[PDB]
Amino acid sequence: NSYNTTNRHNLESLYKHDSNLIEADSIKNSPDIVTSHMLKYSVKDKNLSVFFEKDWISQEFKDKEVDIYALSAQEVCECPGKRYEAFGGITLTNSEKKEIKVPVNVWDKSKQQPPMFITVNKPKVTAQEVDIKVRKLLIKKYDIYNNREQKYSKGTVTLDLNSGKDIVFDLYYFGNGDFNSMLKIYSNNERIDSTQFHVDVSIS
Ligand SMILES: [Zn+2]
Ligand SMILES: [Zn+2]
Repeated sequence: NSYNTTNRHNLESLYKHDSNLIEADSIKNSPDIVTSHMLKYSVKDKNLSVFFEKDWISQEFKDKEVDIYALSAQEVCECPGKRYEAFGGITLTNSEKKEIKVPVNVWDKSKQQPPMFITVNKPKVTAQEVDIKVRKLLIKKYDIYNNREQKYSKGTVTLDLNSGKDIVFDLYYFGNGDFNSMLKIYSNNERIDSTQFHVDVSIS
């Protein structure tokens, strides 16, 4: 069920510690040899492999300066670590780093809550960036993944777009139990206009 302590613990650990988060501005990919569903980057001192769902997404960022905002998992192999993998999280760089406050509407066990917000400075952001910033907020404010009282067990993060298209994320999706399994959902690298949507969260 959604009351599995291990999974809740790993899901929380994944979104709580910034250690797992890879944030880099105006970066360009390494001229390495890659497949058609990935792009190798060198962020900080780590080697990062960014995977995408479709093969046409790669071509769009190749040798172009991009902004990265994605969660990552350590790839385990018989070599000197430093190998990390992430899904999506890429958008072309931008000179308009202006601040945008995305309204976050939380329904806490049926009760409407006071207006909350998350900030982003890209005019076009990825769903993943929004989902990450929201979950960090819910963890801090409501402790939705707690393993002592386990007050919460169901919830959804809904990106309510003005274009009649909704992106839904289940706050209690554990994949198979591994981080890459939990992060694969962001592989579509879907992006959206920062000012054309708001967030609706339901937790119980
Ligand atoms: Zn709405
Ligand atoms: Zn709508």
